[PDB]
Amino acid sequence: EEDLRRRLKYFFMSPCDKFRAKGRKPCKLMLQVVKILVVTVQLILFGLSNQLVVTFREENTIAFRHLFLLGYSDGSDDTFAAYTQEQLYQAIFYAVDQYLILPEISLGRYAYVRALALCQRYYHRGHVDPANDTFDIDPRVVTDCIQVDPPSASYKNLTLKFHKLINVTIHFQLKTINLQSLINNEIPDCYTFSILITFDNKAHSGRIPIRLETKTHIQECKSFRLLFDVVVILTCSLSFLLCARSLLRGFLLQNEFVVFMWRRRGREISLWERLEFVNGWYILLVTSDVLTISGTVMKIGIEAKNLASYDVCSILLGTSTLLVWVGVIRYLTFFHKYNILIATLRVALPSVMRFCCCVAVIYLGYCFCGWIVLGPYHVKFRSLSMVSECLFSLINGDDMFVTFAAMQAQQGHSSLVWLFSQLYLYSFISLFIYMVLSLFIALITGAYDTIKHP
Amino acid sequence: EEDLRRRLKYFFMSPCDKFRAKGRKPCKLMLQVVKILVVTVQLILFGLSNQLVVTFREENTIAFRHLFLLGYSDGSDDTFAAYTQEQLYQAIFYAVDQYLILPEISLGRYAYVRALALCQRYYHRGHVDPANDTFDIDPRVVTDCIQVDPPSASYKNLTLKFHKLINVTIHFQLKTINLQSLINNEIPDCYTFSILITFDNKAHSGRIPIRLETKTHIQECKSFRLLFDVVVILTCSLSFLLCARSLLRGFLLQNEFVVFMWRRRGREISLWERLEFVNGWYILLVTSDVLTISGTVMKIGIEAKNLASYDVCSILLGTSTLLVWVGVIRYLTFFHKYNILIATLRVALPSVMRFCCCVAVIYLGYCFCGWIVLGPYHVKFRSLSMVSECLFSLINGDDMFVTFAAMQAQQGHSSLVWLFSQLYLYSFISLFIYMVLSLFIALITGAYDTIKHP
Amino acid sequence: EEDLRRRLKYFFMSPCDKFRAKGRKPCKLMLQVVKILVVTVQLILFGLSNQLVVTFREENTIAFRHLFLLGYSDGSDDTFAAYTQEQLYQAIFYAVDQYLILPEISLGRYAYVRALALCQRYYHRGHVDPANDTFDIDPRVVTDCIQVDPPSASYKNLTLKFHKLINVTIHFQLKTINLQSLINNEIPDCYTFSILITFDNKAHSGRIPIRLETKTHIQECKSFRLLFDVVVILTCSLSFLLCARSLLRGFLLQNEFVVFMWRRRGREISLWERLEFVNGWYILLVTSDVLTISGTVMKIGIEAKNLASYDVCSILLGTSTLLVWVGVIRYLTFFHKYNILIATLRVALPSVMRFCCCVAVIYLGYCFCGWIVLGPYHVKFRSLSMVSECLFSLINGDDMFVTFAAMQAQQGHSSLVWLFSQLYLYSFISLFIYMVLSLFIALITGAYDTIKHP
Amino acid sequence: EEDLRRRLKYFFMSPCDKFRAKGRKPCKLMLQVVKILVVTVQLILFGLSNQLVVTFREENTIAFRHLFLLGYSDGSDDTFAAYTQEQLYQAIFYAVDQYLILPEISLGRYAYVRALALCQRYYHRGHVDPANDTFDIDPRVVTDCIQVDPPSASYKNLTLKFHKLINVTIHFQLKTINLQSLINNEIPDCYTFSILITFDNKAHSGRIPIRLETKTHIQECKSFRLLFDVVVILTCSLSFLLCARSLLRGFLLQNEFVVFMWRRRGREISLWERLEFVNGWYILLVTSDVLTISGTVMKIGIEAKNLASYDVCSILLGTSTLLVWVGVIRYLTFFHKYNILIATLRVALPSVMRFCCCVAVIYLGYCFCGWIVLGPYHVKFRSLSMVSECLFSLINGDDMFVTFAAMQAQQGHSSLVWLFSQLYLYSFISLFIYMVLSLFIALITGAYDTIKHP
Ligand SMILES: *[C@@H]1O[C@H](CO)[C@@H](O[C@@H]2O[C@H](CO)[C@@H](O)[C@H](O)[C@H]2NC(C)=O)[C@H](O)[C@H]1NC(C)=O
Ligand SMILES: *[C@@H]1O[C@H](CO)[C@@H](O[C@@H]2O[C@H](CO)[C@@H](O)[C@H](O)[C@H]2NC(C)=O)[C@H](O)[C@H]1NC(C)=O
Ligand SMILES: *[C@@H]1O[C@H](CO)[C@@H](O[C@@H]2O[C@H](CO)[C@@H](O)[C@H](O)[C@H]2NC(C)=O)[C@H](O)[C@H]1NC(C)=O
Ligand SMILES: *[C@@H]1O[C@H](CO)[C@@H](O[C@@H]2O[C@H](CO)[C@@H](O)[C@H](O)[C@H]2NC(C)=O)[C@H](O)[C@H]1NC(C)=O
Ligand code: NA
Repeated sequence: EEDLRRRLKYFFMSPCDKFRAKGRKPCKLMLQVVKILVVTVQLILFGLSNQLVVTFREENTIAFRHLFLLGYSDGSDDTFAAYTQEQLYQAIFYAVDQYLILPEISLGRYAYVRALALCQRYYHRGHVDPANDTFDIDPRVVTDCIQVDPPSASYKNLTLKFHKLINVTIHFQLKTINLQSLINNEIPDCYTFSILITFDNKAHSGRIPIRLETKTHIQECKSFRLLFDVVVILTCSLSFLLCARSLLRGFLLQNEFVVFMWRRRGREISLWERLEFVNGWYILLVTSDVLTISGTVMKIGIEAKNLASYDVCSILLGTSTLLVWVGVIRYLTFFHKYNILIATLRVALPSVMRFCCCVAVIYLGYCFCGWIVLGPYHVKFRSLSMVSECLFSLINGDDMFVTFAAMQAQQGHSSLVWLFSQLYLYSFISLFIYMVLSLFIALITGAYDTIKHP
Repeated sequence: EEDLRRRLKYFFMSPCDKFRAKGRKPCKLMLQVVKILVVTVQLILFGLSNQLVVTFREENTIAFRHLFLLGYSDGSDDTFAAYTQEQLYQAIFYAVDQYLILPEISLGRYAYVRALALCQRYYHRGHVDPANDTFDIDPRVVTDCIQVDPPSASYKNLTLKFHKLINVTIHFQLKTINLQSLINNEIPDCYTFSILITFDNKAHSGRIPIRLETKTHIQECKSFRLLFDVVVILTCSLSFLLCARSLLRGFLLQNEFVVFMWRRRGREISLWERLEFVNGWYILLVTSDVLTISGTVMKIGIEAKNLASYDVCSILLGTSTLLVWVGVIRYLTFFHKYNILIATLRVALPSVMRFCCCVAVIYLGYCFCGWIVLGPYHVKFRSLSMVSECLFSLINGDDMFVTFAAMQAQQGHSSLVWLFSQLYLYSFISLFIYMVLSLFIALITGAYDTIKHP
Repeated sequence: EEDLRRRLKYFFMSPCDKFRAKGRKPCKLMLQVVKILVVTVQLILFGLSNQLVVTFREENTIAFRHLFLLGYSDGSDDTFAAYTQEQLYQAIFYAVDQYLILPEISLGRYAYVRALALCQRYYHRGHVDPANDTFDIDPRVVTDCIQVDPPSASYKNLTLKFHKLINVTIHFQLKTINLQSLINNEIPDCYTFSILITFDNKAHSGRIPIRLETKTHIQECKSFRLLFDVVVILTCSLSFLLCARSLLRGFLLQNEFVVFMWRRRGREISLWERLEFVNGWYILLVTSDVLTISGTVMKIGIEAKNLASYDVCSILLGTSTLLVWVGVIRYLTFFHKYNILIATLRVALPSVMRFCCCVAVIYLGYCFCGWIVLGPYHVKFRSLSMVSECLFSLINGDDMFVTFAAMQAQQGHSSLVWLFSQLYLYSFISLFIYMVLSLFIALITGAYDTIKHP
Repeated sequence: EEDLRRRLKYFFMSPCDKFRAKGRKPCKLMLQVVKILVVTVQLILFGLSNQLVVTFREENTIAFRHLFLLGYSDGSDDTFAAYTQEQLYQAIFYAVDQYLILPEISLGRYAYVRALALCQRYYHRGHVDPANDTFDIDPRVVTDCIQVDPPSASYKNLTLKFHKLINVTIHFQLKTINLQSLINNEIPDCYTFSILITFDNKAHSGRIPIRLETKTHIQECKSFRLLFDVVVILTCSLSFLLCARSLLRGFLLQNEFVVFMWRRRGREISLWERLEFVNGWYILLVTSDVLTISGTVMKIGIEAKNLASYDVCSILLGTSTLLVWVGVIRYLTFFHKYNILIATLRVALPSVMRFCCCVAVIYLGYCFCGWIVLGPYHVKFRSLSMVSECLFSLINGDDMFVTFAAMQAQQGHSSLVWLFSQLYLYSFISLFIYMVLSLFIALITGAYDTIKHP
């Protein structure tokens, strides 16, 4: 078949060779430049909206913490607590008293929403007695709510139950108007902050942490976006059909190649020669194509009705734009100078992934060994996730002297954990910097030397 | 002997070759997968207990420091001291006054244990007189204890002896009940905190540091563990007998090989050919086997009676689990692609250990040179351990600009230590990053090239 | 042409060969040593002036912040704000009251300049009402200035408009005399500080930041420089004519080489053989020559009349001195041992720049992916510039554990961004340290091996 | 000459070959093991004395800062200053009032030494007038001392001259007794602290920094060392004569080799063959030998009379011990496996030192370019030393994100320095990590490959 050879001349032909031979063929290549530009501009333009929204969220939450938390200096979100009995009464009474006089205090136009509800939660049959070691506990949790309305004995005389206490929560809402939007020449977005001050007594340890949490329900008051957002799906869908048409030809031209080796007696050639016939780049491009058109329909559903679930939308558009940019490495491999550079990973990957298991095992071994031993006597090694972040930080070198000095300052309780800590940390750091990183260098150099000489 | 050749065909045979030839042989290999799973699950399940115990320890100790230490802001454990005469009286009197009214203050159910005992320790014949330089010192240390019982002149009128003073210690106990255990659906663990507030006057320098230390005596109040903890020793002992049986065959089949070369006149072959006959992996597996069965019997002795010595138990189980995971590199070397990767250290180790001595000497030389010279004029170089941690941190690069700026900010006392500090630090950092790390890279690359071509 | 061959013997001849053959030829080489010394001494002598000027600027600005800002502890320039209504009145009234009694307070000789003007700016028709969601806004900004003269009702009774407020600015000037100049034995420089205290209400979020800014107008009161500053331009201009004369010979001797290959039928030789004939070092030297003579005329215009625009002057002299020092690598390549070392980049540059695009794309991909996703739930990833600085810091390893712990401490809002953060950060750090840095090492080693064997 | 060949057989013979041939020759080698042990034990034993001395110095200096400085919280040595007029009067009056009542306040036995002298220094003819710009200055500095004797108008009514003020210094002495020495079972060391509180008004900027400095005059009150300190000089002198005897033989056996090539007509062989005949290790050993015997005589002169100049003594003993440890690399090169490892630097050094100049030039170029440009607008780049420490810290990677964020937070004054800062820092970091470190790796690998194959 002299035509099918001429097809395979044209199937493996680069478009540069095809342009200098045929001409008038940008029909595939113009899309994959437009699609890069259209997706990334859509990403940046959407990414500048969340700067204004999140900074107007964060500044209002800080301005709530100075108004409703007693004695709050900044940079102390974690080590802020109430320890005696009177500090908890003062922290509650200050919050409600700073709520009731809010227009004569604050600096924004914080209106009210019809309001405040105080509630404590205590065990039903609580009986704790360390002198006699007697317990008789019903674990049913009963609440005791107090209603407070804004414009003392309706609110005061609130006696807590410190011998059985779980949470004391304060819940109220505030409504305000973004005034920056008129400077940005648009229709405003009236927000609704939902504040939940939490006094936690979960561990029953006499250390009650205090924290404040907000939540916004964005809504309009009493088109460069939507025209562009149908362009980003029209381009991407047109590429989704045009690329799938090419893989459809790839499967069918593969299929009449499998036909010949039953007539030429090619002994039913296995997975190797048929992997050298289907492009792999269109796989990455089509799995970019699904994610962009999913995320933009999601974004239409965001701005229309539900201004909350930015999570799935952002995690799809960012991963789509990540996969589209790597699809420009497609263009570079048509040159005979880049073609050495891109072919350095196709031979190393079935060896460097073989070595990555041998590193991941030993790394996981030092994770389990370090976490149980240096769990109690150290602060960087509490949970297994935090051990994994600490040991992976120490490899490139982030925080060595802090991990050493935190061990030396207390020396554990006895000298056996300190003498173990010296051998543990020195052997682990000396292993992965010298003998393991070096092995990785040797593998990539040998894989490059395999590509260079032929 | 045609049978002994057929034994050596079967002795060096991989189990993959043995399964594809014989079949029905998982009898060795099923243990070393079960033993990985059983040990590590036992480790994680024991490792989650100490999270609840240690966090209930640490939160109660912080809640003691806010209640009994005068003017304690957090993050100031080391630079907390008493300097004048009245600050020490106020720091003692505040601690006892905050002890006597403890139920009307604290937030836990801290009961008392029959109580408080104040005691100061002073030299018998103390005579310090810098005007006349006269000393007449009996170094016998006499205590002066005060008994305080909880429900002023029994406690007040406590005049210290500031011209001869060693320690002022306050000792008392508190008993409480963990209430988190009922949420975790079990029998509680009544703790007993033992508090020792220490006012140290050891160096006699007018800087008395203040610190608080606790100690717990865990005891029950007035079975997924123990069934699993006999599985972890039954599996490991069965592997301890089954592996030792294999090394017993290895020594005996070695022994009748030594017999032949006295009849074949093999001239009493030395240590090389007989090292190529005994496996080394069973050595690591059997020294895992001793440590697991020692640590779990230790853990039974922990939870039954003595809830204190977690040190030896944790340092054995963690090291055992460390050696079991590295024993999965055993499995990878049966493939002819991993067999290049694992053979990169067998030839480098009698050369990279030859180079590790040449690095450890020069490193130790900069330790002794830096510690005496930059001892006084610098804060990172106090003890020799702290010099070793600082110089080893600077190699990968942790804290360079802090070590430079601490030198520049004072410039020592004169410019000779600063001009020495610049030459010391620049020559040391430039030595081990460029010329020494590079040598390590060259050694591993040459060792890989020795394995690759044959 | 036997003479033109003898010219090309002399044109490519090194001056070391030319000195050992001819002698009495330093006429080119003495300039390029003098020009290094003259430029760098001019740089250091100018660079020591700005130490005295800027430290006398910074110390006076700190001394203004302690005098005019209410409750200012150092290291808190960013988290200094006013949150309630009364804190803003106290922060304004404290600043003007500390202005009027300034000679009986301060420690310098701060005189007055005829003075203080307070001004607030508010919207004309401001109507914000979150209860009814009604707005009727004229965005014209009207000021309301108050005049205050130094030696209460002229200044007091200043009622702000908190429901429509943009800026409250305080502007005044202070004149002082540098007394360090008499110790430095010269004519003094009377400064004029121009202070602008700013109360910003741009975002309308109830968080008003406070900051103080100064500006100096240096002027003399009521010659080693200028003699040296004409030497630095006389030397550099003489090199500017002497080097351009050599490139003029280079173009003309190239031109009569292009003539021959039309008579010898050399087929109009392209860009390669004619690039091996023009020196590239004189290009760097002449673009040093333009920048030095531009910056020093600029510096004359600075010290004569306009003591403000140090920006263009410094950015030209520093870049000129940067290009002059690299012009000493010119001297080293005449030796046959350095000639291997300098020839390691001429062959790698059309391959390592080919690889730098393949790294810059993937790096830019992780920038766009990380910024939108971890924008809201993280503080290091606010703007795209700050993402680029954070991801480039993590490659060599700067701040890994802070970026991990800031993610773990809040876990976002839900676990999907945390589970995305672990995969994002681990894949990105493992990519550029192991597989990409290693590729760079392999390229430079192969480029050196290309130069070494021939 | 068959004997001189037999000498050269014995001259280049290793002692291992000489022991297995001759025997009873430890006469050279026993010294160089004893000398390592004797010097380092002398170093450690002297190095443990300065821990007790310097910590008794530092704790007393901190205890002075809490007693004599008004409002001193720790960690604030640099940002502690007095800004108004009344803060300087209160800082002086608090220091003298806390001096006069010192036994009823402090916790040590601080006696007095006959005492306190207050003194201020002001210009004689001071005339500063920014309204009229008139100056008439006599730079002669006149002091005004006040005498204060310990057991108000003798001390009060101290009117400063704020319009001409240089320093206000307070000087007094305190004597105490180290009581730790009786616990260490010895004769005590009565110290004499010399305190100099300094109020600096050098820059005349209205920011007066405050700092306290002490100085000790150690003296005894009203032998494992000295026996060992003559051993360390007896051993080292005996090696100083025994090694110089060997180099004396080396010069003389070289001399009768130069004789032969005038009779054999060897054409007066140059520096190469005569460098392959003199050992280089005895040069390092003899320059260790001078420094040890100098430093220990210095140490005798320290402990006898002058307990001050620890500078020259420590900087000689530390450098001597540095050179003695590297002299154990001498021993390793006798083995034919280490002999490849030690020979990796003899061929690289006349090439890696050729490359170190090409790096030091470009590094110095970025130092001069960065210091003038980013001098004013940045805090890490003030002096040229601090630029060199900052740029050298950024290469291995220490403090990248702090240097980037300090630039971004202010953006200079205008955007031109910020746009210059991005290009400066990115080009410099990308240059030395990728292209320059990689070049270093290639040089050491090629130098190892030159040694490996022959
Ligand atoms: C305070 O404690 C109560 C429990 O006593 C919490 O109520 C639980 O809330 C979670 C939702 O996060 C539910 O799944 C549980 O079923 C609730 N338990 C009960 C008994 O209601 C309450 O959420 C806590 N407060 C805060 C702010 O977390
Ligand atoms: C306070 O100082 C006394 C000594 O004056 C300490 O008592 C010593 O304690 C250790 C145990 O750690 C014993 O080995 C010594 O023999 C004890 N000496 C005497 C004289 O009793 C006491 O422990 C110190 N206080 C604290 C809390 O450490
Ligand atoms: C306070 O806000 C006003 C605007 O209400 C600022 O005035 C603007 O200043 C910039 C110059 O930086 C001009 O380009 C604008 O046209 C000005 N707008 C108006 C309405 O005048 C003022 O600069 C702000 N104060 C400070 C200190 O920045
Ligand atoms: C306070 O300032 C005076 C100068 O007014 C300093 O006196 C100088 O001290 C140095 C020694 O360090 C001498 O070289 C100078 O000659 C002295 N000058 C005069 C005029 O006496 C004094 O040292 C400063 N105080 C401190 C603590 O440094
Ligand atoms: Na750091």
